[PDB]
This record gives sequence, structure tokens and C-alpha cells, in this order.
Amino acid sequence: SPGLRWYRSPIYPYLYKGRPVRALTVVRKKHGGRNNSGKITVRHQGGGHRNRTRLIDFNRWEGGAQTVQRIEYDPGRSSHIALLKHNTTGELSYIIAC
Amino acid sequence: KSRGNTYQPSTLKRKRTFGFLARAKSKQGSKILKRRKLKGRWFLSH
RNA sequence: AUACUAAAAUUAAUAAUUAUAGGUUUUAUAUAUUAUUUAUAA
RNA sequence: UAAUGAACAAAUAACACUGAUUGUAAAGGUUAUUGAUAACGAAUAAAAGUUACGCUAGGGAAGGGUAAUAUAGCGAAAGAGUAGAUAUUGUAAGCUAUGUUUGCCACCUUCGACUCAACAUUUCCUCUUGGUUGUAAAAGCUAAGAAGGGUUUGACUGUUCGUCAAUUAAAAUGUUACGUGAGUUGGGUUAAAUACGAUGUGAAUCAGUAUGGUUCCUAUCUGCUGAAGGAAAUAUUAUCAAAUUAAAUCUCAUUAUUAGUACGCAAGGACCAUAAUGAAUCAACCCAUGGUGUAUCUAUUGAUAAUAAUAUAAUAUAUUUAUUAAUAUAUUAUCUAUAUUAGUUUAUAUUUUAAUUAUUAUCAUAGUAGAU
RNA sequence: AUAAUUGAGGUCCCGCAUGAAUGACGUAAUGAUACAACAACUGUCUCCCCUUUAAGCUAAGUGAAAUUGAAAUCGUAGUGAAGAUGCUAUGUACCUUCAGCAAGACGGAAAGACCCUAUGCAGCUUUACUGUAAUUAGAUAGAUCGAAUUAUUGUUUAUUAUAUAUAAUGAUAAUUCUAAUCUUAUACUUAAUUCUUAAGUAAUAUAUAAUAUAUAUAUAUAUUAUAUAUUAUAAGAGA
RNA sequence: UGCUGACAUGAGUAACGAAAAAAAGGUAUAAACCUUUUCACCUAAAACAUAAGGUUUAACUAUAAAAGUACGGCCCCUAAUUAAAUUGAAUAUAAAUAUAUUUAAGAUGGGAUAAUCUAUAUUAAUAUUUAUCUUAAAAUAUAUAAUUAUAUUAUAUAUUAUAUAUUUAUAUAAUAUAAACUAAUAAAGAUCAGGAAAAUUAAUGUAUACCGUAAUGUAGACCGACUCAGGUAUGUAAGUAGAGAAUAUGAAGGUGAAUUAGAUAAUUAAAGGGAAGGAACUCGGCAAAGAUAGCUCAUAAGUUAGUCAAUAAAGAGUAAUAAGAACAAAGUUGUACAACUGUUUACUAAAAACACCGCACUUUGCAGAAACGAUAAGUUUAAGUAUAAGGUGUGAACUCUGCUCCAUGCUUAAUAUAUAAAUAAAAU
RNA sequence: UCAUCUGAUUAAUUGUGGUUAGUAGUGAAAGACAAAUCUGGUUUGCAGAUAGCUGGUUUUCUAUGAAAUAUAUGUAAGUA
RNA sequence: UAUAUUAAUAAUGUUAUGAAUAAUUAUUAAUAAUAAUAAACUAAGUGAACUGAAACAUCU
Ligand SMILES: [Mg+2]
Ligand SMILES: [Mg+2]
Ligand SMILES: [Mg+2]
Ligand SMILES: [Mg+2]
Ligand SMILES: [Mg+2]
Ligand SMILES: [Mg+2]
Ligand SMILES: [Mg+2]
Ligand SMILES: [Mg+2]
Ligand SMILES: [Mg+2]
Ligand SMILES: [Mg+2]
Ligand SMILES: [Mg+2]
Ligand SMILES: [Mg+2]
Ligand SMILES: [Mg+2]
Ligand SMILES: [Mg+2]
Ligand SMILES: [Mg+2]
Ligand SMILES: [Mg+2]
Ligand SMILES: [Mg+2]
Ligand SMILES: [Mg+2]
Ligand SMILES: [Mg+2]
Ligand SMILES: [Mg+2]
Ligand SMILES: [Mg+2]
Ligand SMILES: [Mg+2]
Ligand SMILES: [Mg+2]
Ligand SMILES: [Mg+2]
Ligand SMILES: [Mg+2]
Ligand SMILES: [Mg+2]
Ligand SMILES: [Mg+2]
Ligand SMILES: [Mg+2]
Ligand SMILES: [Mg+2]
Ligand SMILES: [Mg+2]
Ligand SMILES: [Mg+2]
Ligand SMILES: [Mg+2]
Ligand SMILES: [Mg+2]
Ligand SMILES: [Mg+2]
Ligand SMILES: [Mg+2]
Ligand SMILES: [Mg+2]
Ligand SMILES: [Mg+2]
Ligand SMILES: [Mg+2]
Ligand SMILES: [Mg+2]
Ligand SMILES: [Mg+2]
Ligand SMILES: [Mg+2]
Ligand SMILES: [Mg+2]
Ligand SMILES: [Mg+2]
Ligand SMILES: [Mg+2]
Ligand SMILES: [Mg+2]
Ligand SMILES: [Mg+2]
Ligand SMILES: [Mg+2]
Ligand SMILES: [Mg+2]
Ligand SMILES: [Mg+2]
Ligand SMILES: [Mg+2]
Ligand SMILES: [Mg+2]
Ligand SMILES: [Mg+2]
Ligand SMILES: [Mg+2]
Ligand SMILES: [Mg+2]
Ligand SMILES: [Mg+2]
Ligand SMILES: [Mg+2]
Ligand SMILES: [Mg+2]
Ligand SMILES: [Mg+2]
Ligand SMILES: [Mg+2]
Ligand SMILES: [Mg+2]
Ligand SMILES: [Mg+2]
Ligand SMILES: [Mg+2]
Ligand SMILES: [Mg+2]
Ligand SMILES: [Mg+2]
Ligand SMILES: [Mg+2]
Ligand SMILES: [Mg+2]
Ligand SMILES: [Mg+2]
Ligand SMILES: [Mg+2]
Ligand SMILES: [Mg+2]
Ligand SMILES: [Mg+2]
Ligand SMILES: [Mg+2]
Ligand SMILES: [Mg+2]
Ligand SMILES: [Mg+2]
Ligand SMILES: [Mg+2]
Ligand SMILES: [Mg+2]
Ligand SMILES: [Mg+2]
Ligand SMILES: [Mg+2]
Ligand SMILES: [Mg+2]
Ligand SMILES: [Mg+2]
Ligand SMILES: [Mg+2]
Ligand SMILES: [Mg+2]
Ligand SMILES: [Mg+2]
Ligand SMILES: [Mg+2]
Ligand SMILES: [Mg+2]
Ligand SMILES: [Mg+2]
Ligand SMILES: [Mg+2]
Ligand SMILES: [Mg+2]
Ligand SMILES: [Mg+2]
Ligand SMILES: [Mg+2]
Ligand SMILES: [Mg+2]
Ligand SMILES: [Mg+2]
Ligand SMILES: [Mg+2]
Ligand SMILES: [Mg+2]
Repeated sequence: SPGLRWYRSPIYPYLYKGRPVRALTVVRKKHGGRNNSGKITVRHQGGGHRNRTRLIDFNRWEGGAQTVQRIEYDPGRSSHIALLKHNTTGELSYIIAC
Repeated sequence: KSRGNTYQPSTLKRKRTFGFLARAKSKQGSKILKRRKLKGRWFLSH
């Protein structure tokens, strides 16, 4: 079909295929580009596939040695996400991947 | 297409947006409730 | 003959003559098998 | 005789006129002068466009008149016409007629196609006739009488028009609200959408271009096409009916004869008249031919229903036999129920008696084809 | 290309008045877009004919609508606010209808259609006029809301150069400090079950004075005493 | 074109709104109501169950029967969202009120037990959508532990015979059609990456609340002025035949209408056929006609390589050689415009206009740009961070995008430079 | 309404709720829609807005009885 | 569960194991709450436009 003549996306065979950890992902509310007044403050923004905003660490205060288990794809971020597992505490987390 | 069928009934919506409590629980709603009462209207609200 | 009208044909059943429509009979048309056959007897 | 400008608000000086408790002052007043509202009796110190997306209150604050123009004629004849202005042609000027074109006034606010046409003659063809050193014949030119009949089919274009092709005797000119939208169409023209070229700062605009784009009416009166009833009938009824009134029709071509004659060196080729074939229009008819033919018959796919005969079972009535069994008749029915792993359908086995033939019928566009 | 083409395709270029993201040009596919050509097909047409159903017509029941100054509502010519059922002249016409037609009654109603007027309305445009949100800038010559250092330069006083320096007073730019501003995150006891005040002391934090120790008057640690606290802490901007 | 009331003309005219009816009897009262028979229409509905709605219109006043186990509401829990509610002084604001946090409300959603019928209370302790492919093996047919081909890949419960606590349950072994279809785990492909919220034991306890329930619900019972050919959500929707919920019949059910009875003039609408021509019609093939498989093969040029072209046109295989239901199925080419699928003027314009993926420019460093906020707090941007977000133009892709910043802006550097406000002091 | 035609796994259709609207929302952009049609809805009030414009203004008798010119006017439909 | 809660009592049943203890019946003290409530007049805040000026903005 003519709509596939320009469909082009990178293929990373190492990206995870399973669902992310539920304990971190939270529901992403759709505002439709409308502020609390109801009016459309930001235009050209509308409905789309339902998504869950992932919680990605951007501080990394705790520190210590950590190992990544799976590199996943975040629907709400242009960048990938890495699921870290602490080598001592075992706590899990998501961080912007390099 | 054909028109005239603009009023599609529904008790829930009709009562929720034109009912007595739909007006007794708001400043503007109360004002029109008392205006109808002063005029002597029998049917204050839905 | 005709939109409704109008025109035209008959309304006989008697001592004698008259058929308007339906039905019936006869002939014919159409349809389509039939001589390898239809009705009869000897 | 032209050489000009009101008030208002300000400015300058003079007068001694008021001086908001009194004295001054401030401010006003009288007198003289100053500056431009040129849309020139000057609406503000200060203001341009677009609208087809538009809205409200009002006014009209193709017919008619005219005939410059256009068409046509008449008078006179400069000049062509081998000769001669008047066979034919007729510069420029003159006198007219029509209101068929382009105009002008403002009394008065849809072009083309389809269908049907009615009227005029300023006659395209057909009929009669005059002139034609330019009528030898035949074809022709010009003109007079003549409106009875006739006056096209395609390609292109929205076109009327026009170019072209093929025919005809001819493919005439107009009027009728440039006939005909309460008769049809609606391609152009225009309103909302859009784009191109040009104009504009733009919003938008165009004697521009292109695609798309809403009209309706059951006829009261007049008129017309047909059909009735009442009636007054030189006084009835049945029938036959003349004069009269209204209207229809009135034709045209090709060939043949006269005759290859008349005429003409030759080429070419008659008038007058007659007949036969047709064209166009109208009327009537269904014997025959083609169409139709929800009369009818035959063929055929799928599904369903029904009648009769046969087999089975039950009920009822008569007969035989011994309430059993059988014959005759009549009526009724060809079911049902379980298993095959949850549900439905089917198939088979199991239970009961749960049949085959024959001829119909309905539905599928008249189901469909062939006939009629 | 057709018998014949103002239409279509190719080509030529005095392009009235094309042209490169108001994009330029050539394709494949797509398109209920517009125009044109070929094959088949047909009642579109020559040229209309027959048939079926629902109306139309008749009888019974029920029963609207736009319209309507009053009508006893004919033709022709002329006249006329200029196209006459109604005026003038003349002609024709016995009275009343039914099914049709749609030439007139400038037929009827929505609603047409264009102009002109109004010192009428509304939308849109702009370097029309007049405001204004918004944005920008100044007011130690306003407030909230203060200072220090460094560098350049302006003007002047005593002293000098000639027929250039010191100092004062400002301005400009940068840097730094802050309880100026601003942002971000998170125990006992008396006196009036719980609350509050109050003398004393417990423990934490801050500041000052004294004593002792260790290094090069200064730094660091410990003890004693006095004063305060039981909205703060951390980060950032900062006169 | 005055307001209201009454009555006229049009006029006993148009019309009575998709349609099959007929006889006998209720009833010597019936076209219209009831019953019986015949005929017909709807039948993946005009049937059967429902939701919402509604003058209860129903088979009616003597009237619509619930502890729950497929019965819904009610009740617990929340989404979008709402709130004169809550927080010397939550923040902001001429009032109205707005913002942020809590709390409460809010189904279109989630909520254990159950025919071998089940027990909800009190106290105490601690899951987006989507498919079941290939190999294997068993079993089967022709052939000889080898090979070809073939239904099946997993569950759904009955019978027979055995072992366990002892005729109640489990387990074992054998038997038992095909095509659809249902809920549950299984396995696994893509990016468009897929809701929120409310524990177990031990003892005790249950006398089962209130409301909905008729009929109509593809319509005479709702929204449309009407007993209006319009609008209205869900599940079955017999069989025969088919790929199919297409199309044909129709078992059962319902149904055949506030208009009837005659001839069917001219004329109108919807259909059937039509000789000889076959677009001559017409602005323009508008309309109508045209189908030699529906399965299996085959299928060109061009081309962005995509059976795009393409369901290619013509053609072939299967009984058809004169035909006999319905539905699906209607050619080729050139040019202009647009890349394409899509959106648009409810009710005259569906297009060449909008959008589009793509290209390009530009603003914003997050205490940000953009927007809203009588105006602020604040909100969307975003729980995002220059490969992101906002604005602008062009608009897939091949070959390309030449020139100039004069004018309007934008942007950088210059105390080159006038001017407003604000102030002291000092001369007339 | 009928015939014909288009999409029919998607930028799809649809049920039940909720938010955004009158200087004002939504809008794949048409001056489209906001309860039978918006270049900005409806209701109430200012309000008997204003109208140099249109229409209307009702019994009788009697006597007199014009003008449509000039000037000025953002004035030629008005007025002095 | 205001026919309510706590406490006390008399009895019953009654667990617990005479007394206690709650459950119940019945008395007494304490513990608690019901906003439809007018219109006009007055004062205060904000504050238009149509209109007149025969236009219009100062003005109204
Ligand atoms: Mg955007
Ligand atoms: Mg209504
Ligand atoms: Mg609502
Ligand atoms: Mg007799
Ligand atoms: Mg006879
Ligand atoms: Mg006889
Ligand atoms: Mg007879
Ligand atoms: Mg003045
Ligand atoms: Mg004096
Ligand atoms: Mg004084
Ligand atoms: Mg003075
Ligand atoms: Mg002016
Ligand atoms: Mg236009
Ligand atoms: Mg004239
Ligand atoms: Mg001469
Ligand atoms: Mg002359
Ligand atoms: Mg003559
Ligand atoms: Mg001659
Ligand atoms: Mg004669
Ligand atoms: Mg005409
Ligand atoms: Mg004419
Ligand atoms: Mg242009
Ligand atoms: Mg079209
Ligand atoms: Mg006679
Ligand atoms: Mg004669
Ligand atoms: Mg004739
Ligand atoms: Mg015949
Ligand atoms: Mg015959
Ligand atoms: Mg014949
Ligand atoms: Mg015949
Ligand atoms: Mg049927
Ligand atoms: Mg040509
Ligand atoms: Mg043509
Ligand atoms: Mg060309
Ligand atoms: Mg450009
Ligand atoms: Mg192409
Ligand atoms: Mg009648
Ligand atoms: Mg006349
Ligand atoms: Mg007369
Ligand atoms: Mg007429
Ligand atoms: Mg008629
Ligand atoms: Mg004027
Ligand atoms: Mg009156
Ligand atoms: Mg009539
Ligand atoms: Mg009639
Ligand atoms: Mg009738
Ligand atoms: Mg009867
Ligand atoms: Mg069907
Ligand atoms: Mg079926
Ligand atoms: Mg039902
Ligand atoms: Mg709740
Ligand atoms: Mg629910
Ligand atoms: Mg019900
Ligand atoms: Mg029921
Ligand atoms: Mg209906
Ligand atoms: Mg209703
Ligand atoms: Mg049946
Ligand atoms: Mg029913
Ligand atoms: Mg009916
Ligand atoms: Mg034919
Ligand atoms: Mg033929
Ligand atoms: Mg033609
Ligand atoms: Mg023609
Ligand atoms: Mg067609
Ligand atoms: Mg190829
Ligand atoms: Mg088809
Ligand atoms: Mg080209
Ligand atoms: Mg397109
Ligand atoms: Mg499309
Ligand atoms: Mg439209
Ligand atoms: Mg359309
Ligand atoms: Mg994009
Ligand atoms: Mg901003
Ligand atoms: Mg961007
Ligand atoms: Mg564009
Ligand atoms: Mg491109
Ligand atoms: Mg383009
Ligand atoms: Mg360029
Ligand atoms: Mg100054
Ligand atoms: Mg398609
Ligand atoms: Mg399709
Ligand atoms: Mg898909
Ligand atoms: Mg426009
Ligand atoms: Mg309305
Ligand atoms: Mg609109
Ligand atoms: Mg007023
Ligand atoms: Mg008024
Ligand atoms: Mg007098
Ligand atoms: Mg006079
Ligand atoms: Mg003036
Ligand atoms: Mg005047
Ligand atoms: Mg005037
Ligand atoms: Mg005024």
C-alpha cells in the first residue's frame, strides 16, 4: 500500500519485548491540549494510543554498584530505558540508556 | 439529513442538568429558582 | 361506443317469426407429443 | 464693475467700565489690529477602503417616443458596360418609408435547444408576363402580377450566427413581450466553494479564464379542444334531409413522348402539351407481414405445500368369526424419544407404523427461455 | 483524427499577462474530479408501438390549501399612468356544466435579481483619525530596597608642562558580602483527658570570657561560666 | 400586507400517507371488530427475548410475585468529571469568584460461595488487538523396521472391569459421527507498547430489607406538528443451498393496514418486450442496455520492484453446445489537477479546495518559548528537556530550487545622538 | 423513496456519561456547527432605542384658499 | 439502633467457673442534634450602550 512506501524505523534486536514492571509505571492522563479552563491552550494535540508514563530516575542519589537486566522501549520518551537492579539491595529502577 | 429530533430523552441527564438539586446547589441555579417562585410558578424545576 | 355521459344491439318464451352477455356444442387458431398410436369388435 | 472669509478660543495695545468681604490684583468688558475654514455661510483640534456572506427603511424620485445609425425605395445622372448613362451596373450630394441593428430620453423596475406554431410579403422554389447591340437554343440578369403549396440532415461551438460535408425546386425575409419556462430543457450569464493572469499595502476586484452549483403550483375567470343536460319548436313524435355557416384540401420533382425536332458552323439543345413513376402531407383499415399479447401451451433451476392410489396403526359403524380377530366404509397420522465428551445442525444405530408413486399448487421481475 | 470538428493529442513561440518551496518540470499507481477517442451495447434517436401495476374517471364515507375591493368576468381597432373582460366604434354570442390544454387575467407564494437614497447597521482591510491590552525603556532627580573593591572617562581647586602629574566630585563597566527582596524540596514541678504561662534543672545548637594541650601572634581540641532557641533545614538569584 | 372573534370562496375539489385478499358464523346489525378455513407478505424479520423512552397504552382495578446460586438495581470500589464542602493568616482577586491539597459524590466498568446447592455479618490475633502456523509422533490407505500420502493435535461425560477410606468420591484400563460455535491455561508476531480503586486464620452468628418485573420496544404504545415510507442500542435469528449474516424458498411465529367497489379514456410514475438501423439523440452516451464462471490455471507494457499495474484486458479446464431463478461480477486509452487512504459546505457546490507522510525556516536552556487567566495565583505545554515543544510556508519520491535584502520587518555593533518623567540651588 | 455509486482492520462505526459557547467555543478550514441552520444563538432589561423613510389619523355645515420659485445648508426624500 | 451509648440496680437465661461476667426484660443519672422563611425601600462597589449633538471622538 502507498502508506508503507515511507514507513522506516530503526530495528534494535536487543530491545525487550515483554511488558515493563507494573510497580513503577503509572497511568498517563490525556489532557487533549486543554488546561483547567477547558479551552485548548496547546493546539494540534489530541487523542492517541493509551499509554503508561514510566517512572525514570533522573537523580540517582542512592548510588552503589548496579547491573542492568533489560533495555526497554518507553512510549513516552524519545530515548530507551534501562531497568537497573542493585547488586546488594536488589531494588529495581529505570534510567535513560546510553 | 432530516432534523426536528433534537430532543432525545434521558431521565438521568434531564434530572442532572435541569433538576431541582441541579439548581438548588448553585448560586446561579438558586437565583432562577427564586425568580420562578416569586413569579408564582407552580413547577419550580424538573 | 365510451372518462362520467351520449350512440347503438337485445329484454323472445306465443298460434309466427327476434341470440344481448355468460355457459354449452360444432368448426377453426395457438401450444406439443403422437403411425411403435387413437374408438370399436373378432 | 473682481482683488475675499462668520462666530468660538487665543495674542497685542489703548480706555478707566466692573473688581464676588474691603485695598490692590486676577479675570472679564469697550475700542483698534492678527492669523483661513478654497467643499470658500466655515458640522471636530483630530478620520481612508472592501463585502458575491451580508442586513433594515424606502424609490425604481423588456413596452413607449425619436430615427443620428441601420435596412429599402424614389428623383437627377458622373462613370463602367467592345459601341451607347438608363440590358446590367449607378461615386459623392437630394427627397422619402420601416422601426427588423448600434444608439438617445427616462413615462414604465434572460440567450440558446425541444414542442406547437399563427400572421405579413419587402417572393427563395413552383405559376403568368415585360426588357435583355449585352433574349440564337439551353442555362442566365433585371423587373411586374402572385402568399395556393413548399422552404434540410449532419461534424464543430452554450450559442442565434458562422465554416464545412451531402442532398433539394428551394434550403427567403421578418412580426407575434427579439412567440412559446403556471408547456419541457438549462449548455452560456450570473450567489455562496476553489484556482490561474492582471490590479491593489492589503480586505478584495475584473466588458478575464476553468470545475461545481434548488425552484414550485391541485386552473376561479377569459380563450381553446372534445362531450352532455335545459331550451322557445313559424310550437308533437319517428325518419330522410337542401341552401347556408365554420373549417380542411389546393402541391412538387425525375423519366419518357413530341425530339436529338425548333435554334445553332459546331458544342449544346427547345417552348406548347400528355403519360408513367415517385417525394411531402392527410384520412381510413388489420386480409396478409413485424411488434406486443400478466389469454394460453411447452421446456427448465431451487425451495415449500397439497390431492389420489398403496403399505402401516388407531377410532367409529355394518357383516363374518369368536369383548378378541378378520372384511367393507369413514376419519385421522407418516410423528416422537436416547446415544456418538460443553451448545446447534446433520448423519447413523436404537423405540414406535411412521410408505412410496401419480397429478397439482405457491415463491423467486410474468423466476427464466421458446412459441402464441 | 471525422464526409465535414470553435472540442482532444503532438509540435512551433513577439509568454496582452509563466517560472523555481504563493515551489519548476516528467513519471508509475490512485480519483464517483473535468475534457476527448475506440469496441460492445442498447427506445437516447430515425419513430414511436404494445402490455402490467398505483393514480387520473364514476358511486359511498371523511374532507384541506395558497387566493379573494365588488363583479351581471367576449373578439378586433383606437385611446389611455404609454400592452383594456370594464373607455370609444363595431362584430359575435340561447341558459348551466363535465374531462382535458395552459395563450391571457402585467396569474399565486415562498422567495426572486440589479441599481440609487439613508449625514442607517454589521463583518473584514490598511502607512485613514483617536484610544488601548501587550511588549520595550527611565524615575540615590520615587517606594519596598544596602554596601565594598577594581578599571575607563567627564569637570574643577593649591601646585606644576607650554606660547604633564596629584587631589576632590560624578558617570560607565565588572566583581564580591548580606537577618533587602524572590524561587525550589523535606523531660520533671507549681499556677491557670487536652491546652497555656511560669522559677528551677536534663539534653541539643549558637555566641562571648577564662584555663590547659599540640603546630606555624595565629590555627585545632577539651573543661568552667554567662545569654538565647527546643518556624527550621538544604539549594538557587541577589541589590 | 392593522389586532381579536365568527363565517365565507378555492370545494364537497385535492387527499385518506409503501401493502392481498375471499367465504361462513357471531349478527334476517358489519368491507373496517371476533372466530374457523383458503390465499398471500415478512422470515440474519414485519418472529422471540431485551435496553432507553413514554399521556398504563397491556391479556386491567380481583392488575405486572425474587436470600442467592446467569437477576438486575440497592451496597463496596473507583475512571472522565463535579462540589456555597475542609486547609492573626493555603494562594490570588473590585464583589461575584479562581487556583492547589484533602474529603465526598460520580458507571458507560471491577466485586469469593454455589444443584453433591451456597452463606456476604461481629469479635480477637497475625488482562490492547491478533493466529493456533511448521517439524515430530501416534493412527489410517497403496506399497516394503525403512518410504509416499492422509483426519487429529490441549480440556468439556457416559458405559464396562479392577485398587483405595468404605452402595458414597478418586485413580486406572477399553469404547464412543462430521461441520460450525462457546470459556480457560497453555504457546507467540507487531508497534500504535495496552485503566483506577476496595488479607488469612480461630470463635460466634444468619428467621433472609427496599426498588425493578405488564405490554410496545426496526414502532399505531419513543424523538420527528400526524396512528409521519425519516431517527433509535443488544442476543438468537428452523431447515435446503452456499465461501458467506450474500442470494432463492420458508418450518414456527406474526401479519395482511381509518378508506372501499367498478372501466382502467387523454396523461403521469415504476416496470416488461420491441422489427430495420445503432449515438444519427443530446451542451455532453444523462438515462437505459451491455456480464460466456462465482472455482482452478494463465495474465503484457510501464514501473518507485509493491502480482503497483491486477479482480490486468483477451484466453484455457469442469456437464453447456437453442434457452430457461435470484445475488456477486460492467471494457481500453490520451490529457489537465492532486502523490496516495482520508476531511469539507447538516438542507443547491465532495472538487483542482482542507489534511497528510516529507522538505525547509525560526523561537525556547526549563526559574523557557506558545496559549488561557475582568488578573493573578495557576493550568496545558509535560510528569516532557534542542533527535523535545511552539509558530510559519511548501507538501511522497526522480531531475532541480538561478538572482537581489532597494522597500516593510527581523538581527548584531556603535554614549553618534535628541526627548518625557523625577531633582536639588540660583539669577532675573 | 428507488436505482446507480463509494469506504467497509480503520485518520473506522457506535452506546452510556463528562468538559469547552456567546468578544465567544469546536473547527483535516466551508465564514461549518453551538437545540430545523451563526461574517457570531436565545431570553429578560436599558426600551415606547432612533428612524430627514413607509403606512395609518374616525361626524357634518359654512367662508377664504396656495406652492413645487430665490437664498443657505455634508445639501438636494429634510429644514430655515 | 436517641425505642440509642455509658453506669447502676432486681430478676431471668446465661457463660464463666458462692462471686464474676456480659445478653436480655424493666427502672434511674449523664451524654444530642432539626436553617423555606419573602418582595419593595436604604447604603456601598463596579458600571454600560442605544440615543442627542440633525455626522463624531471632548460632551450627553
Ligand atoms: Mg503544533
Ligand atoms: Mg421541536
Ligand atoms: Mg451535559
Ligand atoms: Mg318477456
Ligand atoms: Mg352474439
Ligand atoms: Mg331462435
Ligand atoms: Mg351466448
Ligand atoms: Mg470651533
Ligand atoms: Mg473709576
Ligand atoms: Mg476682592
Ligand atoms: Mg486687561
Ligand atoms: Mg473630513
Ligand atoms: Mg466568488
Ligand atoms: Mg420602440
Ligand atoms: Mg461612358
Ligand atoms: Mg449615394
Ligand atoms: Mg408583391
Ligand atoms: Mg432561354
Ligand atoms: Mg384556390
Ligand atoms: Mg423570447
Ligand atoms: Mg425568434
Ligand atoms: Mg494570482
Ligand atoms: Mg459533480
Ligand atoms: Mg346533411
Ligand atoms: Mg387544382
Ligand atoms: Mg399541409
Ligand atoms: Mg394485423
Ligand atoms: Mg388477423
Ligand atoms: Mg405474425
Ligand atoms: Mg397480431
Ligand atoms: Mg416470500
Ligand atoms: Mg482543426
Ligand atoms: Mg462531440
Ligand atoms: Mg495542447
Ligand atoms: Mg517563492
Ligand atoms: Mg501518471
Ligand atoms: Mg367522492
Ligand atoms: Mg388596446
Ligand atoms: Mg362600449
Ligand atoms: Mg393560462
Ligand atoms: Mg396542468
Ligand atoms: Mg443628506
Ligand atoms: Mg382594516
Ligand atoms: Mg378544481
Ligand atoms: Mg378532479
Ligand atoms: Mg381522488
Ligand atoms: Mg356477515
Ligand atoms: Mg438477507
Ligand atoms: Mg437461514
Ligand atoms: Mg417483542
Ligand atoms: Mg464512593
Ligand atoms: Mg453498571
Ligand atoms: Mg419490560
Ligand atoms: Mg416480558
Ligand atoms: Mg413510523
Ligand atoms: Mg411523541
Ligand atoms: Mg408458514
Ligand atoms: Mg408485533
Ligand atoms: Mg394505508
Ligand atoms: Mg429495437
Ligand atoms: Mg434486432
Ligand atoms: Mg451529435
Ligand atoms: Mg442535432
Ligand atoms: Mg450512466
Ligand atoms: Mg513486466
Ligand atoms: Mg453489480
Ligand atoms: Mg504535457
Ligand atoms: Mg486527492
Ligand atoms: Mg477518496
Ligand atoms: Mg452540500
Ligand atoms: Mg452533492
Ligand atoms: Mg507532519
Ligand atoms: Mg508566555
Ligand atoms: Mg519542529
Ligand atoms: Mg499548498
Ligand atoms: Mg517534494
Ligand atoms: Mg502543488
Ligand atoms: Mg529562489
Ligand atoms: Mg525633563
Ligand atoms: Mg478502493
Ligand atoms: Mg469494499
Ligand atoms: Mg491491522
Ligand atoms: Mg469567503
Ligand atoms: Mg432556532
Ligand atoms: Mg453558517
Ligand atoms: Mg434609554
Ligand atoms: Mg419603536
Ligand atoms: Mg373661492
Ligand atoms: Mg406654479
Ligand atoms: Mg459644508
Ligand atoms: Mg429641496
Ligand atoms: Mg432626506
Ligand atoms: Mg448623534
